[PDB]
Amino acid sequence: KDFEKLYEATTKLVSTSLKVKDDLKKMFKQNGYDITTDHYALLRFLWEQDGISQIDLCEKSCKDKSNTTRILDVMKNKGLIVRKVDVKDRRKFQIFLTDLGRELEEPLNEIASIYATETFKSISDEELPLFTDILDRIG
Amino acid sequence: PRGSHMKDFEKLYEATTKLVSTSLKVKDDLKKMFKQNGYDITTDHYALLRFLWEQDGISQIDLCEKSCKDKSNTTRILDVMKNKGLIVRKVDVKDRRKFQIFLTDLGRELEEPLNEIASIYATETFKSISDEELPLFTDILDRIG
Repeated sequence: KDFEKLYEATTKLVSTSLKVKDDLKKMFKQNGYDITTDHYALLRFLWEQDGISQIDLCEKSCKDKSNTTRILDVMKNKGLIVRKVDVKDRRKFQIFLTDLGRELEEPLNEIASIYATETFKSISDEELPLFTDILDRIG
Repeated sequence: PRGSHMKDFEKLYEATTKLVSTSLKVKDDLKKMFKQNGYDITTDHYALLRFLWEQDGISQIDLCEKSCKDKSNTTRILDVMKNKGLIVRKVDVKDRRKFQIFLTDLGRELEEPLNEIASIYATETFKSISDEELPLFTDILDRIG
């Protein structure tokens, strides 16, 4: 656990994360879906609870407010969500799925399943919580 | 794609997220490290320099293959790195259609200082992770993909 190993580990961490994101996106595109991993993650939230507010979505987003909002504009222009001035406010938005947004649940979850299973096939079920808990304790 | 022992998709998605969120938090935590501490540098600058201190005069093709990732950025940073006085291009003497990357006089002197910073930052980052866990982490990450 001297510097060399920690530097390695930091760098596999960051490169494995980049590869995974990128591979999943390639898979979406190969299948005709021109979306990113970020788009898939935000959709996941809304399939759980539609009409999430914008501010909550940024909270949830693993990302920061300006990036998440930018990502959401793109999703809006691809026809996946709409924005609405809130029933009880001004300046405050609720994000809603369009029909296109809902339609995509089954298919995009299917593709990500296929990706996940192949990507984690050398890993045992019981290693996941280890991996995860180590990830939790970094930083 | 199938097998008799399938894992739960929700669990794989959570691990995948945890992986990404943790990559991001780690890059953010460290992006400050050098500039915030007296050295006008960035991460990516630093990670390339590591390769250069290991092997000064490496080929701009060997680099891109250790760096793994894309050339235009690999190249753009290299340009900025060249702007700052961090590296230069000499044209490979094996023949052209081939470049060789060399450290500036700065880039050689920057090794000790930046390594010190990075190392104290790596020590913080991994301070709640034990010695046995580190190669476990590492092996798991190797197997992913």
